[PDB]
Amino acid sequence: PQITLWKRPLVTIKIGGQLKEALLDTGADDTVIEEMSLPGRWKPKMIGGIGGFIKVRQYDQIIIEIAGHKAIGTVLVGPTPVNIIGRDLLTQIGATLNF
Amino acid sequence: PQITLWKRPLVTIKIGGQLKEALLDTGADDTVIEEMSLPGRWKPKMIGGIGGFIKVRQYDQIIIEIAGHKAIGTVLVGPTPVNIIGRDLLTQIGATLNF
Ligand SMILES: COc1ccc(S(=O)(=O)N(C[C@H]2CCC(=O)N2)C[C@@H](O)[C@H](Cc2ccccc2)NC(=O)O[C@@H]2C[C@@H]3CCO[C@@H]3C2)cc1
Ligand SMILES: [Cl-]
Ligand SMILES: [Cl-]
Ligand code: NA
Repeated sequence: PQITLWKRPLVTIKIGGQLKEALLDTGADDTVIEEMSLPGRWKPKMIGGIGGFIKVRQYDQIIIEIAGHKAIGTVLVGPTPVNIIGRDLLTQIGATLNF
Repeated sequence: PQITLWKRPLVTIKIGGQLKEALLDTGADDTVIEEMSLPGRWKPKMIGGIGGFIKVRQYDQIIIEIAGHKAIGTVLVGPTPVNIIGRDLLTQIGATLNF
């Protein structure tokens, strides 16, 4: 698809067996999801942006289905105000910005 | 152009006759620039990012070039870690997300 940007580019994702709504975000290095359980090992991380930093749990090699496309990558889990699909997974589905 | 996302989608902008670097950010509703001087009056705005809410100065109808494309519109000035071009101005330069 071609997604215009008149509105927030929200898509449905499946992660950890759960459906969630998430923002396709070229300005995010990594994927950041609201509190949820994920399997396997993790390590703490601090990520920052407008308003400062939050503490997240970094899970690697997590499978996500993004608007019908499967991808594997890093997911950060923490108190994010919106679920964000970042560049680490956008690349895997071949997403580009065009103008 | 067609911009892949393996690295940050940074472009050159021109505002106030000055060249600056900015991030093309589909996850940003608004355009937010680091502290600079702009003409005219400003109005207050609060925006909420990953770490919480901040106060910014809103300047309207500002001429800005983005990657060689002219836009005219609202610019928020405040303590952002990086200059971000949000959907307000991405729509003006005809940007879309594609996969
Ligand atoms: C390491 O991975 C990440 C680190 C930080 C972020 S972020 O959410 O802080 N952010 C990074 C951007 C902003 C600074 C920078 O260098 N890159 C992703 C953004 O797209 C973010 C994504 C976002 C975070 C929180 C709420 C809504 C969207 N949007 C955002 O801050 O937009 C600002 C806030 C206002 C709300 C929406 O638009 C308005 C303008 C995401 C993943
Ligand atoms: Cl960060
Ligand atoms: Cl590619
Ligand atoms: Na893992």
